[PDB]
Amino acid sequence: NNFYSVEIGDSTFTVLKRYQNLKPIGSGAQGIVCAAYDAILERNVAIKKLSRPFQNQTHAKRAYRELVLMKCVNHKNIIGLLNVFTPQKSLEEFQDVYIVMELMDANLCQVIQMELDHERMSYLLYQMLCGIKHLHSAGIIHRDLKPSNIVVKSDCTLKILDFGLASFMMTPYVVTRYYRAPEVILGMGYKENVDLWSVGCIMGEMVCHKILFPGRDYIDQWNKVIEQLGTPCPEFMKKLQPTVRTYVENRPKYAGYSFEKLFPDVLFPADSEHNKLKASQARDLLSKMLVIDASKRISVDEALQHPYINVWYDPSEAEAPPPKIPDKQLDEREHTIEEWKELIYKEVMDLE
Ligand SMILES: CC(C)c1cc2c(-c3ccc(S(=O)(=O)NC4CCS(=O)(=O)CC4)cc3)ccnc2[nH]1
Repeated sequence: NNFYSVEIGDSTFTVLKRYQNLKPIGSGAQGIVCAAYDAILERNVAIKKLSRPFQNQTHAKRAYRELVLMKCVNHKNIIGLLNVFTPQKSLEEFQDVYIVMELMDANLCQVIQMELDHERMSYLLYQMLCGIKHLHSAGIIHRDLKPSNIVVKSDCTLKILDFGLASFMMTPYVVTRYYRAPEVILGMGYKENVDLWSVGCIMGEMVCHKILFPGRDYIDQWNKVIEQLGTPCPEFMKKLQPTVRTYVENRPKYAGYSFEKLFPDVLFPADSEHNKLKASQARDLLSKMLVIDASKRISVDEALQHPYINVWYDPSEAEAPPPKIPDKQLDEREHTIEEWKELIYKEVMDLE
């Protein structure tokens, strides 16, 4: 037989014999991930087990979307597919999906605990911006970027792990909402620069080493935002639904703090003239990302062209050919369990 089984915690991993020495590196509501050695490729890989992905609509849609996008996206700043398999030998018996991926060294939560020089900080931000733009070019807006779903290597290279939001679910896993934009928090429309809000929260956290807006729920989340940045102007208020508008206008009013006070020189390398100029430019970029009103917030391309970032600019990275997404209905599906099962199985086996 071409497979063997190993127990990983309370889970059983049944994998191809080419993959050896499995070790757990991560977990989530969607599945469980092990590092492993690929004896054929002669390199380390990551293996994600998806257990019965067709069990409900939220898991099924996410799994199907993940499979399709990994098969059609190929960019250095998005985690790359190496293999997919199932150990079950028929549609009738089909249960689990295994996705094999590039293995990276660490997540951004680990990097946030470190003091970063301007070269490394700006290069990480550049790469995030290239990954995001590439997704936007294919009509994919992430909306859920956070430190835990961004990974790095010791050479400062960076990859985004996931493709973002689509959703009730029975799960012990708690949802992190600290990086979500005001327009997502308040149920407004959104465009591409929704993702720039999240990059600003991440950047701010890299500088300060603390979560900017650590809200317990969406109501607390909003409070934390206005405390730091100030109550938005009347022009923004007028874009909200009446029921939301009454709520937002009724909160206590806050003046907010200047970006000089939010992010002072002591948080940046600021010894040499070189570092002093860079600190000033870093603060300017923050001031253009952490903007409540999306109509006044910076675009992804404006961010790529910013003085802090543009030293890295390369069109083969920042202007790559868009992904060819085959499924025109990739974000608007409703199916039965047996239908999702067959759709996913066909994708894993590569059938139509
Ligand atoms: C942490 C670091 C060592 C690392 C994680 C990782 C993954 C990885 C990919 C997906 C998952 S997951 O399917 O469990 N998704 C999680 C990510 C963390 S989260 O808080 O966003 C919940 C979903 C876990 C690890 C893939 C490749 N290299 C890696 N290096």
